[PDB]
Formats: sequence, C-alpha cells, structure tokens
Amino acid sequence: GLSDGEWQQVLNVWGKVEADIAGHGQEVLIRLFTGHPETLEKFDKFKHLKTEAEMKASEDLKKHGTVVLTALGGILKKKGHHEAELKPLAQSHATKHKIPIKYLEFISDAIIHVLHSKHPGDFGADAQGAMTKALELFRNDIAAKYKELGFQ
Ligand code: HEM
Repeated sequence: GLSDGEWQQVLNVWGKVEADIAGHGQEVLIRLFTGHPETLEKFDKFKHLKTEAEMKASEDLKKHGTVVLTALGGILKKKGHHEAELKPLAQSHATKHKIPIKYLEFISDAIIHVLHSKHPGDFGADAQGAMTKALELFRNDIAAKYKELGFQ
C-alpha cells in the first residue's frame, strides 16, 4: 500500500527508465544473470551465454529486457490496481516458466542496483523507498497467486 506521494515518486523514477527502456532492461537482466547464475538456467534462449561480453552483445537479451520492463511499467502505472495485468504474469511464471518467488526478489533488488548505477546521485532516498515499496507490492501480489496455485 502506497500513498499518492509515493506513487508520484515511483512514476517520476520510471520516467528515467522510459527514456532508455532497452538499456535499462539489458542491464537489469545482466545484473540478475551475473549475480545469480542459476537464474540463467530458466531461460532456454539465454543459457548459451557464458560471458558477460556475450550477454552485452546479445540483441535478443536487450529485446527481452524491453518486454520485461514494458510489462512492469504497465503494472506500475496502475498504482496498485493491477489485478488484471498481474494475473497472467503470475500464472505464466508459476506454471510455465517455474520461477520461484526468490528470483522475483533477486530481480527487484537488481532494479534498485541498476537505477543507482545509471543515475548516481539522482536516485534519492525517498525515491528508493517508494520504488522498493512498489516492487514489494508487486512481489506480494504475485506471492498470493503462487500460494493459490501451490507453487514453490
Ligand atoms: C519484474 C519481473 C518480471 C516481469 C515483469 C516479467 C515479465 C515477463 C514477460 C512479459 C514475459 C513474456 C510473456 C510471458 O511468458 O508471460 C516473460 C517471460 C519469461 N520470464 Fe519473466 N518477468 C519477470 C521476472 C522473471 C524472472 C525473475 C525470471 C527468471 C529468473 C523470469 C523468467 C521468464 C522466462 C524464462 C520467460 C520466457 C522467456 C522466453 O523463452 O521467451 N521472469 N517475463
């Protein structure tokens, strides 16, 4: 649950992402894959990537980064009223991709890391607080659907 002022911070930060969605999406996935190499094994189309240089050179990884952040941005713009947008993603990630909630924690922290890396000194403590709360809400509502499905 976020206040109006917190949502305003989230959507202000998101403007930074929308200026370069592919570059942000690429770096988020690279941070996930290099920090948590077990996550790469869930992607049949990226498991061939052995080095970060190959990851950086992969145009399909940048494409998928655009898909991921476009979906997340659509959810964030609903300011919590995201049941219709979130349900299909919860279902596909639990039942088809088999993504444990832990990996959603990993990618949430990766987003925070990338924002500081690309905007050092321009991602203030209030903005980090609000973005963190928004990603916690996203993860918590996914977790509720995971529990319904019995997925661990
Ligand atoms: C912010 C969190 C995430 C968002 C918004 C997101 C979004 C998406 C979307 C929109 C798709 C394509 C449609 C679909 O299959 O539902 C997708 C596919 C997929 N996601 Fe995610 N995802 C997220 C996190 C993760 C994480 C953490 C993992 C694994 C560590 C993951 C694994 C996958 C896989 C394996 C696919 C299929 C890729 C393919 O072969 O095309 N997702 N995701």
